[PDB]
Amino acid sequence: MKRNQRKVLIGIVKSTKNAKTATVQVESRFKHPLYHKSVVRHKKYQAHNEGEVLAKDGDKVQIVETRPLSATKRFRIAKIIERAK
Amino acid sequence: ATIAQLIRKPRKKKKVKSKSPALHYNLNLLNKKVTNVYSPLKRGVCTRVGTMTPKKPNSALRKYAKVRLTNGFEVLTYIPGEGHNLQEHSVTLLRGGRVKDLPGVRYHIVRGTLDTVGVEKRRQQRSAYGAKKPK
Amino acid sequence: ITTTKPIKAHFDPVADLLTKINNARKAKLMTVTTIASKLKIAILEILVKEGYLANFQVLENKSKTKRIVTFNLKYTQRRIPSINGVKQISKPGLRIYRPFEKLPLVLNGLGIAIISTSDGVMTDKVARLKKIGGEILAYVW
Amino acid sequence: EFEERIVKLKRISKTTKGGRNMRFSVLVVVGNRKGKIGYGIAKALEVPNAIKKAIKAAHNSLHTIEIHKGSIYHEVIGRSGASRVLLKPAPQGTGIIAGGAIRAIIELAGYSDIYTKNLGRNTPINMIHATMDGILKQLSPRRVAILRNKNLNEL
RNA sequence: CAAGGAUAGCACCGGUGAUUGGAGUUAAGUCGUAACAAGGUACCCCUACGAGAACGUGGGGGUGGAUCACC
RNA sequence: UCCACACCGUAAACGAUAGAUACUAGCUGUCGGGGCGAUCCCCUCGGUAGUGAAGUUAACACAUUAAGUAUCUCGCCUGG
RNA sequence: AUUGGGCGUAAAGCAAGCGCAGGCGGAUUGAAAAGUCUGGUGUUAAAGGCAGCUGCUUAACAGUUGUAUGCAUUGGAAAC
RNA sequence: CAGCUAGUUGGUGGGGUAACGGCCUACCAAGGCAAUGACGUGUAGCUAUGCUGAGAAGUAGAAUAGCCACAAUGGGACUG
Ligand SMILES: [Mg+2]
Ligand SMILES: [Mg+2]
Ligand SMILES: [Mg+2]
Ligand SMILES: [Mg+2]
Ligand SMILES: [Mg+2]
Ligand SMILES: [Mg+2]
Ligand SMILES: [Mg+2]
Ligand SMILES: [Mg+2]
Ligand SMILES: [Mg+2]
Ligand SMILES: [Mg+2]
Ligand SMILES: [Mg+2]
Ligand SMILES: [Mg+2]
Ligand SMILES: [Mg+2]
Ligand SMILES: [Mg+2]
Ligand SMILES: [Mg+2]
Ligand SMILES: [Mg+2]
Ligand SMILES: [Mg+2]
Ligand SMILES: [Mg+2]
Ligand SMILES: [Mg+2]
Ligand SMILES: [Mg+2]
Ligand SMILES: [Mg+2]
Ligand SMILES: [Mg+2]
Ligand SMILES: [Mg+2]
Ligand SMILES: [Mg+2]
Ligand SMILES: [Mg+2]
Ligand SMILES: [Mg+2]
Ligand SMILES: [Mg+2]
Repeated sequence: MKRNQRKVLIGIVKSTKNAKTATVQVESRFKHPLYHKSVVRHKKYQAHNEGEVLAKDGDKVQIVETRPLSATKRFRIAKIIERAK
Repeated sequence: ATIAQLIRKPRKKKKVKSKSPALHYNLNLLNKKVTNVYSPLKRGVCTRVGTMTPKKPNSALRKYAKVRLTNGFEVLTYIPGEGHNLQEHSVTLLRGGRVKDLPGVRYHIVRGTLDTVGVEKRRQQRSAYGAKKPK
Repeated sequence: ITTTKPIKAHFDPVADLLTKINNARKAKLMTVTTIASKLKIAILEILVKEGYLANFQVLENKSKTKRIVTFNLKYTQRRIPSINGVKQISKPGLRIYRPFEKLPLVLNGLGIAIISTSDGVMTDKVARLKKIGGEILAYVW
Repeated sequence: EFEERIVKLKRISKTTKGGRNMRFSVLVVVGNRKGKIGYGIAKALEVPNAIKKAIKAAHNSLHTIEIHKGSIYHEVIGRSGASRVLLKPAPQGTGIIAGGAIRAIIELAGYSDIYTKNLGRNTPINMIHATMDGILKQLSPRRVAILRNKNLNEL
């Protein structure tokens, strides 16, 4: 079949101190509107560790969007590369 | 300076101030608020007429008037003419301007549009002073 | 070839070479040396091809751990150089990227513009012929 | 037919033991409208003698100008003190987009279509110096070919 | 469930206010002469005290100081 | 004014010149290490001074200890 | 003053230092391809702008055809 | 304008909604955002575009067109 593909974001977990969650952080290099130089930004997205993925602190994690599981939670974890910490 | 420095603190442009601030204040008179709406020329009412002395070089007696506009600002306005009918209590119509001799004066009175009479005995540049065509 | 003085170079490879070349031109000096990097080697190769230098020559230490490039400027008989000025565009911090549509023309074609698109450094005219652009290193005229 | 035109007529003066000595200074631009142009500044007690001396100096100091298709070949910036004048080639038809001292210099030199802008001070003598520096620093497209061993401006 | 009403104490902003402080602008006011020359006690900076007022003096710091002078 | 212990945190706190890096004539002193070996003097590597061309500057002047050719980062300026 | 300015004497180098975060950063090899370049596709409403033409006595004006910019996806390039 | 937030953050069962959802409910936990600027204050309908500029862009969001919100002020609901 043909299925529309979701958007993906790769990030590093910053903290995890709740039930079934992992507040991940994603960086980007958007250009400046005027001086035209890359600027590093930081935004802390949230996901849920439903199971089989664990993804404890310091784990480089891939993230795929989803239908909103709750307020401020719209992302879920996926394949994990460079398992550490 | 430096690209990083300007990225952190961008260039702030110097502000611009008007030359006739009192003509751009509107009082609602129901809610009693003053909003900044630009207006070319505004109606006021005079309170005190008289003469002032020009600053350093000039020497004369120039006709001024302390006029309070339709808003709540009282301004010193120069009457541009030879002879006037101002009687310390009248309605005038101020426009922008700036006489160099008198410090503090930054408005002029349009002649011959409202209660203030026009300037007769003038055939040159009369359209500025409000004088009927001799015909 | 044997040397006696220590050889140092700036951290910025394009502007190091540009400063060396400009100072040599202004002081009428002919031969200069610097630390060798592959960007600098390619850029000197294209300068020699375009005819702004006489020769460039790379050398390696006896232990094959250090490499230095020495080049000479092309002066005429009356001793006035072929280089008239150098200006660097893609400085560190602010890197300049221009597509093909905005590839610059230096001094109405008299000078050359060094562009390192995808196949190493490349002159403005050959970049226009190949219809592809990229990083713009320096203006030399 | 070396046409001449007056650019500036200043009234300079010095002070002596009582009174002031006043002399007129003229800045004249002399050009044949074919490639030869010079400038001359002179001071004298009277305008006619000042003009005569200025014309003499301008004719004494003449420079050779090369034109390409009636315009300037490549964009240049002439610097002289605090005055910087930007010259830019123009297509045939725009005419002289210069004003003042630059316009006088360009017309008397013979250029037809030039884009110009005075980016610095507005003192006629320094503007003229910057304009002359910009036009003199120009490179023909045969000297560069000789220097780089190219083929007479071929690709 | 709930607009609204009553009561109550905090939060921010605005107008006005006897009286009072300084400021600017002012052709021909009064008191001195602090600064510009070695400005007649070289000046200036920080600071403390004192005096109608410019300012005076102590402490430290500078030449952005005059003369001086060497064959 | 001096001493001990606590504050104040300003100066014409000046080279009126932020720090780092590479390159660009020369001449005259002086201070330290090193090479030779009476001093003196010669060479090399550095510190601190004077004179001085290219180069820069509105001019004075700076001029290998830059105010020159360029890069990086920080601080600061936008009429009285 | 990104394109496109300056800080010795004109406004502007903090009194000096130790410095986290940020910005920048020696040489060579390999991988991936986040920046960078390029091909295909979808879209960026119409009107407006520019070029051509028609109709109002020509114009103003009306109509008509062409005309970019950015985003996303997919396929390559590997110099920085 | 340096802290703001207690349905605020997260988990379990159920209810409600065209639909997912602290949208709501009962239980269990203390988290969530914030110097890369939360929160507070002031101001403003946003956009295609108008005017200006060589360009980068500055400025107003006339007419008209897309979207949002309102119908004296503040709430609730029927029909569909
Ligand atoms: Mg979950
Ligand atoms: Mg749940
Ligand atoms: Mg006498
Ligand atoms: Mg005195
Ligand atoms: Mg004295
Ligand atoms: Mg007394
Ligand atoms: Mg005393
Ligand atoms: Mg004292
Ligand atoms: Mg005493
Ligand atoms: Mg201070
Ligand atoms: Mg000291
Ligand atoms: Mg000197
Ligand atoms: Mg002011
Ligand atoms: Mg300036
Ligand atoms: Mg100063
Ligand atoms: Mg200092
Ligand atoms: Mg200072
Ligand atoms: Mg350090
Ligand atoms: Mg660090
Ligand atoms: Mg490198
Ligand atoms: Mg459209
Ligand atoms: Mg039309
Ligand atoms: Mg402009
Ligand atoms: Mg509208
Ligand atoms: Mg309207
Ligand atoms: Mg009504
Ligand atoms: Mg129904």
